Amino acid sequence: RAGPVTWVMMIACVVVFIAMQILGDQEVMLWLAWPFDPTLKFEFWRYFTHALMHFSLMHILFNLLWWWYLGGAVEKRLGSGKLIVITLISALLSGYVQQKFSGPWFGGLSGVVYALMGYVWLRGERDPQSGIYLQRGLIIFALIWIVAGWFDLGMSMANGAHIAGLAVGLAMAFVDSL
Ligand SMILES: *C(=O)C[C@@H](NC(=O)OCC(C)C)c1ccccc1
Ligand SMILES: [Cl-]
Ligand SMILES: [Cl-]
Ligand SMILES: [Cl-]
Repeated sequence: RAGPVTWVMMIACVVVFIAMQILGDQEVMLWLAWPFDPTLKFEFWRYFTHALMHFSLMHILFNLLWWWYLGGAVEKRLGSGKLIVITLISALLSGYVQQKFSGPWFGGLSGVVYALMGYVWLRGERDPQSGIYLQRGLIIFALIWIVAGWFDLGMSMANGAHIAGLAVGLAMAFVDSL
């Protein structure tokens, strides 16, 4: 079964998605979005909590599916701490890049998922003996979803923020395979 970080993230995303149905998207964004006013710059959960919001069924379904599989594998073979750090860093950097180019109204686990995909892929590529790797079939489906995002075949975050997410995963896999 999915480990505690994999699980709690899934739940938290579900709980937040429910809140968005009941209260509407904007009202939840009011509490969880990246600081959108200087008077909010010190509400520190906001530098992370944007990752918890999703805006359509597809968004959350595909995000949580990749999270469950990639995040769950990383947690199981490499431990909870590893997943936590990949998540915190990719969420911060992809959120940063996203707000820089398009403002603070966005959300979702996509940055985090790009990181995990980059992490699992490069890790297996550079260091089979780790046990971690991204199957050929999954590389293909990952590539297809990356293309969908690149050429807009409607998503919260832009290409840049997804790249920022990927860079974190590649960076960490690179570090680890030394
Ligand atoms: C974030 O990138 C939103 C995408 N997520 C997607 O499925 O990417 C998966 C790749 C493995 C990175 C999305 C998907 C469906 C609907 C909306 C947004
Ligand atoms: Cl499970
Ligand atoms: Cl997105
Ligand atoms: Cl390791």
